[PDB]
Amino acid sequence: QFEERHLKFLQQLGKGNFGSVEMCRYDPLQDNTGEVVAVKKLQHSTEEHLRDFEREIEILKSLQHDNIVKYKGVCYSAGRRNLKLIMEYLPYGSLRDYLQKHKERIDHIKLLQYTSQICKGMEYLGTKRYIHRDLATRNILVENENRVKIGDFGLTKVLPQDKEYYKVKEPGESPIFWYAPESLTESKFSVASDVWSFGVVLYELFTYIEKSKSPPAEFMRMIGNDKQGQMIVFHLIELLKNNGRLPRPDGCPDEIYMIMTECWNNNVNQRPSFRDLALRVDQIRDNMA
Ligand SMILES: N#CC[C@H](C1CCCC1)n1cc(-c2nc(Nc3ccc(C4CCNCC4)cc3)nc3[nH]ccc23)cn1
Repeated sequence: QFEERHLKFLQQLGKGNFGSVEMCRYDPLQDNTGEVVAVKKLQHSTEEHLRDFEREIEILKSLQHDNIVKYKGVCYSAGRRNLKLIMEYLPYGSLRDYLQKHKERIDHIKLLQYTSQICKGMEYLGTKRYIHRDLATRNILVENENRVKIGDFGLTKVLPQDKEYYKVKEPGESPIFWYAPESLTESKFSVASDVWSFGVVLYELFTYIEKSKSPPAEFMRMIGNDKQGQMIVFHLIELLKNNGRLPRPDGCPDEIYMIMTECWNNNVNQRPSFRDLALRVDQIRDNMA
């Protein structure tokens, strides 16, 4: 519905592994009346990458929720190459950088607001039987001081109807420090692995993205910085299956840390649901207020 002719490049907004996102201005009248949108593009167009990008586009088109980034349209050439996804432009960027540059104005009540918003978005994803597979603060965008949104779905898969997990291993490497143990060992991805990752997101939020306190830093100072290559993953595996966990972040109440640890249960069936998480987080936020 968008013609590439009229898309005017302004700057680059974010760079991931198979594509990137540009701030551009859709201005068909050529008078700077058009609106500023975000455009996700591909860095290499294989047909594997093209088919997965199309599946992701149709996934995002099927979503509507106040904590999901808004699909706007598609744009292409010549042909059916150069595929580009148009989305609403969120002007405060990723939650990672926003929180790392405003750490002195975001108290625990606002972090709990963000947390409950993420949980509502994730539950909405689950009702459609989608597995996000990449829940992290770098993948959360900020609409304003009171609203955040899940903003990338490049790894999201739909569950088959007879099973509740999804087995997939991608080429290249993976954000293994957000991954549940069953996703490192058997490549199984489900709602419960998304709950593990959300526990990690909670940890991130309450570290305020301190650089020494990142999950990679903490995990590889727990296993030793001498490990390299595949062995890293291996050691991580055993560390997690001996109940080694990320430490409680500085200033984080024990109620929150216990939510985190309950989402890091090794038994994949003893993890909380996103609705139970939203309930507990809302009750804590109400006790603080
Ligand atoms: N999730 C997610 C990650 C995703 C990556 C791209 C490919 C995969 C990972 N990624 C999505 C956006 C993005 N950013 C905005 N706003 C916005 C963004 C950045 C700034 C910076 C602030 C400081 N100064 C320089 C600009 C300001 C405003 N809006 C958006 N809509 C849809 C996406 C999107 C950016 N990276």
